[PDB]
Amino acid sequence: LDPISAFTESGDRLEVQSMLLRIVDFLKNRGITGIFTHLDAGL
Amino acid sequence: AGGGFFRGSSILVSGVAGAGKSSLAAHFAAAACARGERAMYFSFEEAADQA
Ligand SMILES: Nc1ncnc2c1ncn2[C@@H]1O[C@H](COP(=O)(O)OP(=O)(O)O)[C@@H](O)[C@H]1O
Repeated sequence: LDPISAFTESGDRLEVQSMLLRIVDFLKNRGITGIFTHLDAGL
Repeated sequence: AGGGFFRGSSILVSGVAGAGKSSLAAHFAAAACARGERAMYFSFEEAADQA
C-alpha cells in the first residue's frame, strides 16, 4: 500500500485510523504479508 | 529500595515504538503466573498468538 499517508487528508481523526486498522486486520486474518509505506505516531 | 514495586500500585512503562514496553509488561505477567497467581494481558495492537 503506497502511500498510506494519502488517506490522512480525506478523513477525520478516528475514521482514518479505523480504516487502516480494518485493512491491517483483514490482511492479517487472511495471512497476507502487509507492506505499508508512509511519508510515525501510533501507526 | 525494598526489592520491588508496591503491590496495589500503578506502573507506567512509557516509551516509543521499539523500546520494549510490551516485553517488560509480559515479564511482569510471567512473574505473576510463575508465582501461582493469575494475570491479564489486554492487548490493543497485537494478537495474543502473535504476542
Ligand atoms: N531475540 C531478540 N534479541 C534481541 N532483541 C530482540 C529479540 N526479540 C525482540 N527483540 C527486540 O524487542 C523489540 C520489540 O519490543 P516490543 O515489546 O515490541 O516493544 P513495543 O511493543 O513497545 O514496540 C525490538 O526492538 C527488538 O529489537
